[PDB]
Amino acid sequence: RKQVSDGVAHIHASFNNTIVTITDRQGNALGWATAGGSGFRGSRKSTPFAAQVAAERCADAVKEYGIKNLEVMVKGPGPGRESTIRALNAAGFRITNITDVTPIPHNGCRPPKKRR
Amino acid sequence: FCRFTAEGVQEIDYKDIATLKNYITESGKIVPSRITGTRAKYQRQLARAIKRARYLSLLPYTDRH
Amino acid sequence: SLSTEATAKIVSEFGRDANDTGSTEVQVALLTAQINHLQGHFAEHKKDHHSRRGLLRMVSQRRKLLDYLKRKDVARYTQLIERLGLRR
Amino acid sequence: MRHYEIVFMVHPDQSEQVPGMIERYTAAITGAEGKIHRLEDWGRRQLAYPINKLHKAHYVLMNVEAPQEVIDELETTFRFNDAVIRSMVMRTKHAVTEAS
Amino acid sequence: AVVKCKPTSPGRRHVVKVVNPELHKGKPFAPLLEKNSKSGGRNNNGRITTRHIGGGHKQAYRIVDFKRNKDGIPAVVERLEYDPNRSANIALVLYKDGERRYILAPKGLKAGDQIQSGVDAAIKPGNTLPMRNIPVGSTVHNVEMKPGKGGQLARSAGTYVQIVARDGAYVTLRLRSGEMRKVEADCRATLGEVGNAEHMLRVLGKAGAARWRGVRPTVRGTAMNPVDHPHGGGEGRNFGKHPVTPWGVQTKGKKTRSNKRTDKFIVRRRS
Amino acid sequence: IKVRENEPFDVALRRFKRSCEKAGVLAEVRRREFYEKPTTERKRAKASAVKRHAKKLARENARRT
RNA sequence: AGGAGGUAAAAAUGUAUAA
RNA sequence: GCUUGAGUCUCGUAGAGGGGGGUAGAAUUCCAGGUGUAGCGGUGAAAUGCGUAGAGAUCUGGAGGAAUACCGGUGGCGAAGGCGGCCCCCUGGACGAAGACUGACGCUCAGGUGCGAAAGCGUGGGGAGCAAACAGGAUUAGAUACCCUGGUAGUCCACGCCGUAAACGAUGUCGACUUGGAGGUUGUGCCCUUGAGGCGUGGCUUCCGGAGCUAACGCGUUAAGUCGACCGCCUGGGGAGUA
Repeated sequence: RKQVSDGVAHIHASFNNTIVTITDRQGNALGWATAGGSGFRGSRKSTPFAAQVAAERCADAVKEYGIKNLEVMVKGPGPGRESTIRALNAAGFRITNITDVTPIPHNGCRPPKKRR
Repeated sequence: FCRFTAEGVQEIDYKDIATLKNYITESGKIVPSRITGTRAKYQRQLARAIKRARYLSLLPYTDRH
Repeated sequence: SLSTEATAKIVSEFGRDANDTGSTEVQVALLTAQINHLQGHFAEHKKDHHSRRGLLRMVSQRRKLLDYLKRKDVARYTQLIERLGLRR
Repeated sequence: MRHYEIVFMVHPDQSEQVPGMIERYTAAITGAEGKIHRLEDWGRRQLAYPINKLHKAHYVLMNVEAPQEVIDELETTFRFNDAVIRSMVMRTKHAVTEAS
Repeated sequence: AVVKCKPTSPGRRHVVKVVNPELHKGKPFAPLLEKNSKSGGRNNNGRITTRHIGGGHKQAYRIVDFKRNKDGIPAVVERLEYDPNRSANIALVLYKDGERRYILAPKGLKAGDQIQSGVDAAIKPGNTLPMRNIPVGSTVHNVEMKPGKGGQLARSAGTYVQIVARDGAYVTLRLRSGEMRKVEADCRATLGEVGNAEHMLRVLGKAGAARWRGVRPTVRGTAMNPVDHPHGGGEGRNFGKHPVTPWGVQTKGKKTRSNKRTDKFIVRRRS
Repeated sequence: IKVRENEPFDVALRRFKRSCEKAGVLAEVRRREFYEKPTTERKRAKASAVKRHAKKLARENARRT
């Protein structure tokens, strides 16, 4: 219901999965889907094919809102970063513009050291 | 020798926002001396100039605020 | 720092000539004004170790000149320090 | 007797009340023999990034010459005043003219 | 000055005494001095209500002016005096129209400074003005509660209240302990920070420094007999009951704050 | 950063982000403070740059290629 | 020609005499 | 006595040199509220942990603390340790120009005095993130380790103390001399700045190489070459820089 026209698809793609969230023009969420939520957890979860499928799982579940134009705002150094938006082109949507809002700290908190 | 200010010698002012626009990237970063080939004196001169203009909201810190 | 105005005053008081700005008399007097000027700076901060070295370096230079000046002009020497108030 | 280049923002509303603002500042400086040199009111200029609210602002450029005592007190009048936003104060370098 | 007293005798080994050479020596200002007979912790009924208070050197209460009901009249701080009633230091202050009253001494106060109270007073440590003309985010002490009551927050040695925000009719500030209380905007306050911050390091030393100040000995729970206190008894140092007060109330862990008529004011509790 | 290329774009057409930061800072700030290894690796990096300049000047040999 | 992203679980030991 | 040693003054230039006080934005975390729904987070694969009490994702607002992307460069500065947002106040050292002045005032330096990263310690504040200890889950023959979710002292500030490091160009300081090349940085002079130049003259600094030297590797006008002044230090390893 609610009949909204615009839509901002935030795509948080990290090194493990691609949680995708289609919000409204203001910020209120309107349904989402993830890599794992599609049904395949593990090594497969972090693949460009995962983000592909993620878009389809979120291609529907927004049909009640009948969104037309999008403002994709990708976020994160994930492997699904680039493949997810092309999945939205074929999904039958119109990307108005693409924006990148990756948090680039100006020497903020010290990062962890979790790897060797 | 792709300079600009090196010929037109002057103590670079932050007020010349048109001039400084050419030295910043569309994102808002400071283009390095390796690309513009600017003399190092005028580069550090430019750096303080930019940051002061940055402080006065004459230049963006980034694309999204 | 020793501002320029104060500098010309000191020279025109100890130098034998108006331009005589190299005499040992003058250099000792010159640095002494500076060291007294730095006591205010080292009364607040008391942690600024780098310019602490600046002060310490110029004290030894003052020390060496009086060593020199003594051994050469004994008479002149006692006159100088009583006009500048130091040594103890 | 330094030379300063005071630059400060003004919240739009008080922009309507800006001439009297400068008149008070230039009086204190002149009150202590401070020779003023520029008085370029940039006017209501749009900002780059929002300053807590306000997508619009008003600038005032000074380029004044004054003694250190006065300038320290005059800066405090920017601090405790809820009209002046971001006050910049730089150093001499042979005070200028026409600057823009 | 924080001076370590030299160990001449066993008893003066740990006396780190706070000496402040600026303190006025001699007799304090007579007209603002009234008696204060101690009561040793005994109410109208004569029974001991609050324990541990008794003895102590004879004190003399001094009328410290908190209300600060003078507007637009300058004042020249005369000198800094000592006052046994509190931890802070009071300052004999003289107004332009020849009148002497005491006030808490801010830390940026020297003998002979210039302060004034009122709405038109300039922002300077020692001035007293309402919480509507203070810049949001400064350091304030001697905060009032109701408009014209007098002042009851942060008046102890080295204490200051941060004014966090200001939401129109209310000024959300933050007490020293950690709570963020929301008080009436029209309440008067005093800028700066209460002096004598070395009071923290003042370690008593021998029992006397505690005893002649007023604190009587405290007798522990595991020492008293079971007929006198919920703890103790035993054949030899045997605790085992849950730590309680002498009247059967769970201590060391029980919230006891209950007014309800002020919860409308308490924004965030101490943590 | 940002891209619209108004009407006829139809493709991603944004590799210019690679030209700004996009991964170069994220894969750099994801962990490892080091505090002084970049000093080590930058001295190692510019050492390799001069290896090229040495090799550039050392290209003037036959080899029959 | 010049720069960026992505690529690697576990696996211990061998005494004491030869030019 | 003299001036080429050393030092002072006049005018300028560059600089993350040091101390003190303000301030801006980005990002993490937390708290309050809206939308919204089954996973999220994590790994080589997992699990502990978070999550139908409604997380993660997203947005509005607010609280805080620490660090200051890009500039940034074998780039600069300091005696060394070291020092990087921006602004002000206080202040040191270097370098150059063209003159003036003092007239050996110089070099080194046992003992002595001061400075001296990080860790640690005392007292008082602060505590986002990170993170010894430690707990839990994995991996493992076992894992008190690497890996993972959490997490304290500490990391931060103020005031004192500690005086060690591969505190390293493993090259003590100072002065003189002995072919070159490519740079970077910062001055300055001359000619037509006619035009991003042309030709010089100084400091600092990187790299490559000749003679020479070295056991060789390599060092090579900022020497480990050729000489001088002075000080520190070594005399097989282990025992031990310990009793």
